[PDB]
Amino acid sequence: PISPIETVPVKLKPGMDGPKVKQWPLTEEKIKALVEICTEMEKEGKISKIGPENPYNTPVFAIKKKDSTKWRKLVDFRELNKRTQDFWEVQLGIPHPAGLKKKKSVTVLDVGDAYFSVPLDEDFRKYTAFTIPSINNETPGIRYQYNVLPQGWKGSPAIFQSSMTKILEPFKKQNPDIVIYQYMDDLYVGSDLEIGQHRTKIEELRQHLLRWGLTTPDKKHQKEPPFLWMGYELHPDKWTVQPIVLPEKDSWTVNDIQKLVGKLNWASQIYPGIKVRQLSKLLRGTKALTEVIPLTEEAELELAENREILKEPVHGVYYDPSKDLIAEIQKQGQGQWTYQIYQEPFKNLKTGKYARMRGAHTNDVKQLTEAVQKITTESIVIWGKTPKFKLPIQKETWETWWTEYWQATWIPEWEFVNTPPLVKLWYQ
Amino acid sequence: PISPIETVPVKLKPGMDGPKVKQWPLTEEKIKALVEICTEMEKEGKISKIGPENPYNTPVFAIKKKDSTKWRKLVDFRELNKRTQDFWEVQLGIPHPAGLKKKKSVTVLDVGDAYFSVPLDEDFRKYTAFTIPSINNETPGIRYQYNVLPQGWKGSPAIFQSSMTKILEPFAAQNPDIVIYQYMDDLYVGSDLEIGQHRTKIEELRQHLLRWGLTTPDKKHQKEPPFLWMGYELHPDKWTVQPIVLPEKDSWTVNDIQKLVGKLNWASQIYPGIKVRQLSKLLRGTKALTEVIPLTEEAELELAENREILKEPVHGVYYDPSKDLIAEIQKQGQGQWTYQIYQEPFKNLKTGKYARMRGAHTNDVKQLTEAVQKITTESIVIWGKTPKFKLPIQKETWETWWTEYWQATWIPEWEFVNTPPLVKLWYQLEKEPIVGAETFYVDGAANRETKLGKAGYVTNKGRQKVVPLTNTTNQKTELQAIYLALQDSGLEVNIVTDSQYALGIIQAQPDKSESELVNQIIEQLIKKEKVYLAWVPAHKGIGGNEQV
Ligand SMILES: N#C/C=C/c1cc(Cl)cc(Oc2ccc(Cl)cc2OCCn2ccc(=O)[nH]c2=O)c1
Repeated sequence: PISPIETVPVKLKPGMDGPKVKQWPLTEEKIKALVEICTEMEKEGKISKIGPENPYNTPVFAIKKKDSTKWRKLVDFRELNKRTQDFWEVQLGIPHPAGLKKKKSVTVLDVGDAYFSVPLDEDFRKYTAFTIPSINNETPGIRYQYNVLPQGWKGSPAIFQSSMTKILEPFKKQNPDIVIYQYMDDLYVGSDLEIGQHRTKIEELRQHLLRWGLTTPDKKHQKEPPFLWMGYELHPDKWTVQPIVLPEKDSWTVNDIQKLVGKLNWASQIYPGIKVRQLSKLLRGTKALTEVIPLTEEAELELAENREILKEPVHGVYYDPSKDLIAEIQKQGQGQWTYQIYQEPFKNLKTGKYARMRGAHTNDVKQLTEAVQKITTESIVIWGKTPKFKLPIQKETWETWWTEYWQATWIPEWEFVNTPPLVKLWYQ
Repeated sequence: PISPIETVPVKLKPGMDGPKVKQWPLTEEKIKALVEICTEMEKEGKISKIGPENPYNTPVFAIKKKDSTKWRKLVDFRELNKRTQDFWEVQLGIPHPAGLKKKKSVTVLDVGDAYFSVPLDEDFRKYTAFTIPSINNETPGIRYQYNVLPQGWKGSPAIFQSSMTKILEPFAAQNPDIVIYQYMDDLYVGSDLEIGQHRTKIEELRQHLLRWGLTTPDKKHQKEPPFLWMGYELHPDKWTVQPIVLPEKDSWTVNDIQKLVGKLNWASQIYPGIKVRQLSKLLRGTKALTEVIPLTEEAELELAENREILKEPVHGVYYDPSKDLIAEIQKQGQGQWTYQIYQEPFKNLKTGKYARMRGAHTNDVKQLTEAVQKITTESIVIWGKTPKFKLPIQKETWETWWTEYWQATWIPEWEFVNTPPLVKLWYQLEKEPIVGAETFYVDGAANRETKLGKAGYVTNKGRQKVVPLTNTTNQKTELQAIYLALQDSGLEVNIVTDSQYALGIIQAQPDKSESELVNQIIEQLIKKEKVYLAWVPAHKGIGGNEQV
């Protein structure tokens, strides 16, 4: 296209240099795909080839996009983001609406293509360098840098923000009760309307944006859909910390009461007002594990009192904007996964359970990947920022296979845990 | 001059300046030896005399090589190198021969006077200035500067590789029947073309490069297979390692032990069965690089085995993209694993080994998983796909394991090979408590000062035991309690422990360790029929009987 005006100057936080990050080895397939995509982007002026005097590098991957059958290029900008946008969540920072999480339905739209129109500051381009790797180190990698606002960079929506506001303003006038938040390449549109009316309004925004020159390839099945039901629509009002549940049985055994007392004693770190004394009395000493032990009066009183105290949320739990968000996930087996989003230990901002469908169309890594995406999205809607995950998986395994199942255009931060204890059956 | 090649723009590191080091010194014997070089380099346009205008400067030393007919000029660029900008990193790793495709013909072309054949960015040249002195007496020192890439300069390799890469493109465009790999100052060309027209094409490439100012072998045309390259032997139908030499010594050096394990793990690419475990366990001491380190019986036995395998040479083959890629893993049994990668039964692309040096306690299935992981990564790097696996593990075994495991694990397409020692889990703890089973309440403790402590149990049958321990820790006594309960019980047993640690070890299902206690615990668990391990919080006063 053309530069509508000059380029918005980008200044890194002083005393900090550009990203230098190794490029992971890729499958021949994905390399070929990247070569096609980048050749095309080069013809269109989006990116240019660079010389050895550009020291910087940022990783690149080839994902499958969405259920669409063709490849998509995904750049991992986490490093550059940390090195720029941390100062650009200040200068150009986009405010986060607190009413987005309260809407009955929230649809996510891909607005990324817009960024392709806007040129990037000439001085800043060298930091966007990436490399298409060669197999077996046989040839030197192919090196490009961005000539336009790149997808995945957090400064991209920050620069385009005014434009987005101008384009959206008319739609907000005709629809004052619809909440719209921009996170990177995505637009989150909340509403309280009926599902049908909601989808209608979403299509209205699609046609609006489109006739204003902003493409959003969200076109779903066209005329007649096969198989798969719909797509991405969130319902954030269903997102809250889940209550901890104690097992309920007609009769109890020594071992059952042992597990119960254990779980309660663990829960004491969360809900300090729990009394375990009457509950561990009833087995005084040296009993067989399978011996059935009927409960007394004060025992049942204590159990019920501990049941109704555990069904109501904690105290003093609030979101600290200066503190990072942390997501723990634990594998429950049979396709079920549980997760906690917190900031400081034992104070949970959000907890949930992600469950996919079994029967050998799925494996562990796929489920964990989808779970991470889901949690990240929830986190975006609620707090306007992503959590850092502690993943129950071997680092090299995750690093190898994560790009296969990854539909999202952003990348959350992550680290890996080799430890976790008995806390599995306690969270479900 | 060499101007046709487009220079690469170079900046100094931000907020710096060119090297200001002055040189008066030193010797007059090597001065007129330096002038002889500098005049011929000046005539060749590589360096140019600069004047009074107060440039920067850098130290210059003269030195000789054996067979003194060849003089050597050595300029020290370390300071400038500190002050120059960072460049894109040159190719780090080297291509592995197992990933090369067999070609009907292969040619090697080295370019001489490489760096001096690539111009240096003009504005930067002033920072490369250097001085040849004389002895006092109103004589201004001779000032030069580089018009081309200075030998030893920081940006020289990357800019050179960039330049070569560019020069190659107007050629490779007209000839994609021929494939050119680039490494440092070397070009490795190959083709399936008929030998005559292959030779013709090679000469065409030569004249191209020569027109761009890049020299290349004329006398001969040099290397014919092998092809001893980067510690390899490259033969037309096969590849192997450059011959391995294991020294024999009465006294072994930690340095020499590093060189030893180095030569061995290098040898592991092709020769199957190489074991580095004991020899590396020798090196586990990180202290004293000159320390004389004795051997062990296991270590010397291991080295002997390695010598025995190394005795008879085996060769690797090259890669055929039309044929499937297969990886096969076998367990060596000491915590060491071996694998071969092949598309063919009697021919290996390569081999390799994986050992778990992390921590202590880990089981066979998890280790196998990690091995599959390392192989998958290596195969992605060398080839660009992932192999089909042949694994010595039953389907139901791995299924049970991954379904029971707290971590998400993934293995690609694989099939069971019946070659023992097949990987299995020797014991599975009960999911629910056992009826008609003696219930052992176990505990253990220790004084972290005196380091004595005790371990014991009390059962529901009124049976109690207390065994004194010496030189132990709370963890040791706590495992000792469970072990004690295992010894004194029947084929079906319910154990209750207060410690998360011991339960953690037991639930982890390890089949081996360097801890003999855990080993005997394992043996007990195998000898048992049904074992149910259960956990309760300590000092909560429930079923536990503790002491202090
Ligand atoms: N010094 C040095 C060389 C080093 C060197 C290093 C590398 Cl990475 C490759 C190389 O030669 C090759 C160059 C290009 C291709 Cl496509 C295959 C090659 O196969 C080599 C194997 N080979 C060798 C001979 C032959 O006839 N057929 C054959 O397939 C040479």
